[PDB]
Amino acid sequence: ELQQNFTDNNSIKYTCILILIAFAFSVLCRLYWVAWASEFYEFFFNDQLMITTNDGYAFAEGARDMIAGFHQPNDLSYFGSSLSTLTYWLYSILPFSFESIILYMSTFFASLIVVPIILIAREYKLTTYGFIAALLGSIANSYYNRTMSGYYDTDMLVLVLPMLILLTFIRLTINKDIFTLLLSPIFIMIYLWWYPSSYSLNFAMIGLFGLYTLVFHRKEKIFYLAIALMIIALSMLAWQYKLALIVLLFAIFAFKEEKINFYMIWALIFISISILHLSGGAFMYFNVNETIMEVNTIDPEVFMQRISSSVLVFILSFIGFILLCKDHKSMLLALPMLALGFMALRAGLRFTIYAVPVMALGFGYFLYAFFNFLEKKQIKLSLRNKNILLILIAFFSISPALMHIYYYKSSTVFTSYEASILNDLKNKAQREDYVVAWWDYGYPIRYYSDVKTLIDGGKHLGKDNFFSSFVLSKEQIPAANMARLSVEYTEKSFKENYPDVLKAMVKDYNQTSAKDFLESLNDKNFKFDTNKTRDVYIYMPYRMLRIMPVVAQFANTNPDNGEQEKSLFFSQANAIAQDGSVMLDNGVEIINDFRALKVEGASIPLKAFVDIESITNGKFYYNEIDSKAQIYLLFLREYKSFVILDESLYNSAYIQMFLLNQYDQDLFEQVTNDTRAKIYRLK
Amino acid sequence: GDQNATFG
Ligand SMILES: [Mg+2]
Ligand SMILES: [Mg+2]
Repeated sequence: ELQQNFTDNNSIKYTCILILIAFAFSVLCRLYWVAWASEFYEFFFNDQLMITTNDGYAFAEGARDMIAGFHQPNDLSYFGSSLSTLTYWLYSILPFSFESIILYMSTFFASLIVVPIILIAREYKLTTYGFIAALLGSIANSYYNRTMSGYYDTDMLVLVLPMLILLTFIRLTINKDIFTLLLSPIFIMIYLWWYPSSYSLNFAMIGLFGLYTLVFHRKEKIFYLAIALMIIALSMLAWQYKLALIVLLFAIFAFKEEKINFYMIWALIFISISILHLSGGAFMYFNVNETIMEVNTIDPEVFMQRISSSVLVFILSFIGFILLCKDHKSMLLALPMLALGFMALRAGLRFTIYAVPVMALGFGYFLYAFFNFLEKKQIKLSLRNKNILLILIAFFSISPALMHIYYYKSSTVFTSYEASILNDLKNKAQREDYVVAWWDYGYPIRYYSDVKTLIDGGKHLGKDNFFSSFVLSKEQIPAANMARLSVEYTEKSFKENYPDVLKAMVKDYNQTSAKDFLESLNDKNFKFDTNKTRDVYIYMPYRMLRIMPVVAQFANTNPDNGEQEKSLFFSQANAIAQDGSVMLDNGVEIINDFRALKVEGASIPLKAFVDIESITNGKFYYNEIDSKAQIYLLFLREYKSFVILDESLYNSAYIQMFLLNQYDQDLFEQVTNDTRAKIYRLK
Repeated sequence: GDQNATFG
C-alpha cells in the first residue's frame, strides 16, 4: 500500500488511475455546493437547481430554441452557439432534463483539465507530481469560481482546450510522433469553434511554437509542417478545406517517408499565411467597463489567491514554474497562458483563470525539485516517509481551495420567485414583444419569457444601456416615452442599420441637439411619426435597488457631451444599532428622531422621511421635514432596509412605480405586482 | 464577483 515507489511509475494503467481519481475528485468538489443549495427552496425551478451566471441564460435560451427548431427574427438568440450546440447534443443523447444538464455540464467538462495536467506532467517523466498539480489546478479559486456546478457559461473548456493544445506541442517536441500533427490543428480548431475569442491566444501560442521551432529545432522536418497546419487551422476556411487540406498534408508526410525540402515547406508557410491574409489576421455615452463585476480589479493578495488559493503556494508555484522551464524549455511554450493570467492585474479579474493550470504544474515540479535537494544533497529518506511527506505537503496546499469552496455559496442568478414571475410573463406576452429592463437581467428575462429585450450582457455598451437607463431613472412620463421610441427604433436599427440609434431618433424628430430631444419626452401629449408594432413592458424587481446609482449614471451622462448631468446621491443599507442614534453600514447615521444623517461627520437635513409599509398596495407615510432640503430617507419595512435618495432618484420611474406603487394610469398598466418585482406595460 | 453583472 504505502511502501511502493510511485514517483518513478509512468505507466498507462497508473496514469489512467491517477486521471480517474483526479477527475472524480475534481467532480466531487464542484458538487458540495449542490449538497448545500438544495435545502433552500428559493434556488429551484422546474424541480431542479438553477444556473449561476447571467451569461448562462444566453446559451440556455439559445439551446432551448435549438431544441425547438427555430429562434425568432432579429431577437438576439445564441441559437447555434458552441455551448448551445453541445447542450442540445447531450440533451438529445441523455435522459436528464434540460435544467439538470445545463446545471452539471460545467461540473463535468471543466473537470477534464485534470487530464492534460497529469499527461504533460508525464511527458516530463513526472506523473505522480502531475496528479498533485491537477488536484490543485482543478480547485484553485478562480477556476472553481468560473466552473462551479452552477456556471453554465463558455468557461467550462476555456482552459481545457489550450492546455490540451500545449501537451500536444510538447509531445511533438519530445516524441516527434506524427499523431501530434493531426491533434494540434484539430484542438486549435475546436478551441476556435467553441470560443471565438481564443483567437489571439492561439495566434500567440503558434507564434511562440514557431520562434521556438526556429531556435531549438531549425532543422527538424515535422515541425515546419506543424507550424503550417496550425496556421491553416487558425485562418477562416470552410471546415471542409481545413479537415481535408490537413489530412492530405498528413498522409503525404506519413507515407512519403522523407521527401520534402525546406523551400516547399516555406512555401506552404507563406501560402498558408496568405490564406490568413485573405481571411483576416459626435454622440458619446458613459462607459460600461468601470461597471462590470467580472472585470473589476485586484489587490495582488487576491491575485495570488485566485490563481493558487494561497500566497505562499503562489510563491512556491512561480519558482516551480521557473525551474520547470529552465529545466525543460517546452514548458516555455506555456508562457502566453501565464501572461494572460497576469494580464488580469490591469485587464480584469476574470483573467487569473488562464494562469491556474500552468502555475499548477509549476507547483508540482517544485515538489519534485525539492524532494531532489534531499535525495541529492544526501538525505536518506525511505519510501514510507517520502510518501507521507508528499501526501501531507499536498493536502496542506489544497485545503485552502477546499475551504474557499465551502465558503463560496452563490445564490442563483435569480430566485424562483423572479423566474416564475417571468414565466408567468411568457403566457401574457407575445414572442415579438419588447421588455425594457436593465442589461444584467436581459438574458434571464429572455430565457424565462421568450420575449425580446433591449439590452443584454452581450449587447450592453453605453449607447445601448442609455435607453433602458433612461426609461428606469428619468421621470415617469418621459420614461414611458423612451420605452416606446427605444423599442421601436431598436427594431428599426435591424433594417436601416443605425450606427447610433439615439442620433437616429434625433435626426428623425428635427431636434438640433439631444437635450432638446430628451427634455421633450416630458410633455405627455407626444407626436408619434413612428408606428406602434408590438407591446412594450418594463420589469422592476427589488434586486435592482443596489444598482440604481450605477444604472442611473448612464442616462445621467448627456449623450451630447459626455458630461454627467446631475449630482446623484443614493445609498441602500441596513441598521446595526439604536439608542436614537442609528448606525448604517456605509458610516452614515440617523440622528435626532429620523431628521438628519451623519454622513462622514456631516449632519444633514432630511427633506423628508418616507415610511413604506406595503409595496404591493402603495401604503406609505410621507413625513415632511426641512421643506428646503434635498435628501430623502426611505424605509422598506418588508425588507427591513434603509434607502437614501436625492429628489430626482426619489422621482425616477423605478422608485416611483415600484417602491411607492404610483403610476400614471393612462400610460401604463401594472401587469404584475409582487414585493419582489413589478411589471408594467405601455398603452 | 466573477459574474457578468453590474456593480456598484
Ligand atoms: Mg462569462
Ligand atoms: Mg425568443
